Amino acid sequence: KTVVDGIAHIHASFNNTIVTITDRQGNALSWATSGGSGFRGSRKSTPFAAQVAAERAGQAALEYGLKNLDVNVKGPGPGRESAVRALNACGYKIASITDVTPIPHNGCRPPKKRR
Amino acid sequence: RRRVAAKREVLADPKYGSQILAKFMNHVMESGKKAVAERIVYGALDKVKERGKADPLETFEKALDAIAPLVEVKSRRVGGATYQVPVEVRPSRRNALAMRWLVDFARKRGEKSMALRLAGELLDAAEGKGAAVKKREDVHRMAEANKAFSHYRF
Amino acid sequence: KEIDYKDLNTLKAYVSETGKIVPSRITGTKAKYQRQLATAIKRARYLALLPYTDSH
Amino acid sequence: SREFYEKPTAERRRKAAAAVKRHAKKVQREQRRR
RNA sequence: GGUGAAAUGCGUAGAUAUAGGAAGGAACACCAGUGGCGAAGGCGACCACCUGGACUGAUACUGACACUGAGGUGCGAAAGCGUGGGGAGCAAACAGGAUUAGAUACCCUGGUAGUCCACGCCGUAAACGAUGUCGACUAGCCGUUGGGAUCCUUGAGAUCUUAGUGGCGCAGCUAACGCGAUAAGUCGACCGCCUGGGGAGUACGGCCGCAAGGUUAAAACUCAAAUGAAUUGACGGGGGCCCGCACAAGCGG
Repeated sequence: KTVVDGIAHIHASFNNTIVTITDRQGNALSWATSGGSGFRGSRKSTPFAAQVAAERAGQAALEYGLKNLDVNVKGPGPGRESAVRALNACGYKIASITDVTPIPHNGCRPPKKRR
Repeated sequence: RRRVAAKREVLADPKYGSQILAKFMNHVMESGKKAVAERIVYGALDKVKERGKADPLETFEKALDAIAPLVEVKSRRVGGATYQVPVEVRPSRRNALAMRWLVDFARKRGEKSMALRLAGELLDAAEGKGAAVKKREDVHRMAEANKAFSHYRF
Repeated sequence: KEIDYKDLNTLKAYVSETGKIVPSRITGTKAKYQRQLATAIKRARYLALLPYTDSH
Repeated sequence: SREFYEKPTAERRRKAAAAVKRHAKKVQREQRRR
């Protein structure tokens, strides 16, 4: 295949950072997580490892084209803004970031407060 | 905690007329006497170039071309784990380990003559295939996890 | 005068870019008209004259 | 965020200092502005 | 690569997951406000219907019809309790997984009661403003909510007037803290209550409840004290400033 433009997600939890490249037909191309690059345990829920994890999304997406991308960010953790600068550096001239963080309007009740 | 420290090295000699090897008589006069140290202090200068072709300083000037790390490792903590800060420092800081580390690591070789022992790796500062140019690039390697340790929480 | 869910040129002035209603500490509005604003918003919002969230 | 449930006793504890930092803002600065 | 640190659900069953659809409960972001309404408990999406009280403006009417209230009788967070739906999420119990001398817990992964709806019960809370209800009076200033009226008037507004809701503060009161037209001032009408600390809101009785239990409510015995508020200090795994080779540069068991 060769698709020239796609929409590219970042799941940016407090624990991990998952980056999935899709097309505008939403079908996943290349996923790279912040623990899938050999991390496994405590340390790097940090913008360091998303800088490592977002580039592996890049150079595996550089198989089917994908010049321009659209970035959907989803989650509160660090590695939120250091995965979109780790993404143009792989040779992407991304149009605009977009925030999709799910917010309930009142929703379910959350878990108990940690002590 | 203002720093009232004032640095000013004297760089002039009646024998060599160098820069960072003129006032060095401090570690070559090994707590004893200058009479015995005078043939060991400036006896090695004309012993490093007496085995090769170029002048003593020729391979003495190229010590800070392969023995000076490009980062720093001073620790600091904020509310989690201690994170050091590595970045391009001033020449002085970077070029301090590019002589003394090459110089002090000569006791684990020790061939004939004390002055040859001091001059043992002074001619190595060009190709950098010795031990002083083995820890130079090593410093750079231990900064992947410390790469983003400077602004945020540092 | 009495602001209304039909008057979208008035209601769009207190709707933020993400769709949210802007408070009374940002726009200078009286407390009677604010709580009358956030009803005409919620009627036009319901009636699909205004989005709830930014997205579409 | 909305990470944990905030029991509505501790959620009904509001106004950190907003009748000081926005009400006595034009009071404690009146040592110079007279 | 959660964190004061790792352990459970996954790949001849596809793994957090798509730009997708459907179902189902439950809570209604923003507005949101020392904001509002209600006797209190309480009540947050939107629209309709049924309904309560307040506020407000003039005018007309009744003519003390009022105030309080032992009994009594209603309404009362939560959790519990029957009886039947419901069941996302969360989660006493409980299973493991950690952490620690142990951990019976705090942390993790689950998770039935319960939370939700209907009818019935319970009748309790730091049910608090720790402040009974009603009425009259007593310096000011600064906000705010619902009205009203005056102001050259554009209101961008201003002033007085009411009913609320707040922040200071004179007099006064208070052991002090503090309260101060929302009194803890000045007085009045009525009610409830208290009499050293434990024992104890406990036994026994009565009443109520299906139960859990509630309510009314003591004595023996015991001790010389408990208690309030402020003061000085010492202390804190409280906070903020500051210092010293205290923290790491070229020392050495």
